[PDB]
Amino acid sequence: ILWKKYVKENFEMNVDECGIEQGIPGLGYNYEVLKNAVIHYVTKGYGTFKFNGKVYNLKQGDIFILLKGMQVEYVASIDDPWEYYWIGFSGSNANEYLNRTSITNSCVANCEENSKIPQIILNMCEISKTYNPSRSDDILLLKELYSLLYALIEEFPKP
Amino acid sequence: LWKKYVKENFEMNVDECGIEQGIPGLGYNYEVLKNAVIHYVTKGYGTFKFNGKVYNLKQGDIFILLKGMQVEYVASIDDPWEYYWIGFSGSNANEYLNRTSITNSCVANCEENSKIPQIILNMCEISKTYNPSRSDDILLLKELYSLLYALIEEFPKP
Ligand SMILES: OC[C@H]1O[C@@H](O[C@H]2[C@H](O)[C@@H](O)[C@H](O)O[C@@H]2CO)[C@H](O)[C@@H](O)[C@H]1O
Ligand SMILES: OC[C@H]1O[C@@H](O[C@H]2[C@H](O)[C@@H](O)[C@H](O)O[C@@H]2CO)[C@H](O)[C@@H](O)[C@H]1O
Repeated sequence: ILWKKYVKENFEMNVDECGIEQGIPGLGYNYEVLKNAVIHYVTKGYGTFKFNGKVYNLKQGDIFILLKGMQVEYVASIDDPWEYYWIGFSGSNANEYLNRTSITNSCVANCEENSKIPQIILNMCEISKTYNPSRSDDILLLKELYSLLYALIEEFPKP
Repeated sequence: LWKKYVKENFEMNVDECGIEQGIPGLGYNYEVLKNAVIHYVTKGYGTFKFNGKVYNLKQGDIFILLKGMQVEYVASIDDPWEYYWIGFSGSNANEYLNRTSITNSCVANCEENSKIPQIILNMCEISKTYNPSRSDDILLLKELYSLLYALIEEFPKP
């Protein structure tokens, strides 16, 4: 329904792509990640995420993150296929900030009831649907990416 | 408050945040060396002089200093201004400044429902207890993107 790809115009902090996908029962993806980092938020239904010999059964409110070099498989459930929203991002600041959160350890997490993460990801995907750089949507998306990385660090801090 | 930060970023950078209560009849007369410095007048009165114009500024006014400007700004004798300032730099910062009309005269008034005052005050508050181990660096960049967005929204080019 949405897969907006942006230019790699920034090297410190960059929004690479925003997407929304309703899974087809029993179908998904099996590949080595090429993109820098892609955070997925499960909005509905059920799917599986497999990485490094572990198989996670994910549901509404779960996050999984893809990082360059990871061999992953993620597949919608046969009975009740997931919908997910994703933010792909890159840059030297982005990668330093990712090292301040525990989520990059296992690459899976659950959003707490009062999490700020869902609203930010949904808002970035909404902006991306009618992206207009002449209306400074580029500034708004970078503001939201900084808010997202701040929220990940606040909710999933390193020891 | 006068917190100076490293020039650690080149696309978008918070250079400094400050708060100054002016001394009656005193101020500054110099060629600006910093990239860009937005000042917000929180109290009182002062004068800003640039390119042969003399502005009488008051609470709610903004003035912006840009590299190369020869400026004089002086607190009023009767009720000296307090001002808050955000110094910033970077290739993104300078592109975004070209999307606003405020860089034409370098003076403006914040309208009643403006988001600018709350952002500038919040950045100066964060800067007072700046702790990078608690990711205050990310928070200040988030607020700088919010500030430049607000300037474009409230002071658009025609
Ligand atoms: O990037 C999130 C996005 O990934 C898609 O999978 C793509 C991937 O983006 C691409 O770099 C790789 O070369 O091929 C994959 C397709 O096998 C997913 O299709 C999409 O649902 C999102 O998860
Ligand atoms: O940068 C805003 C800040 O400027 C101070 O003035 C300094 C200026 O920053 C510095 O670049 C220059 O070399 O010396 C000036 C003092 O003469 C102001 O003092 C301060 O109130 C702010 O306006």
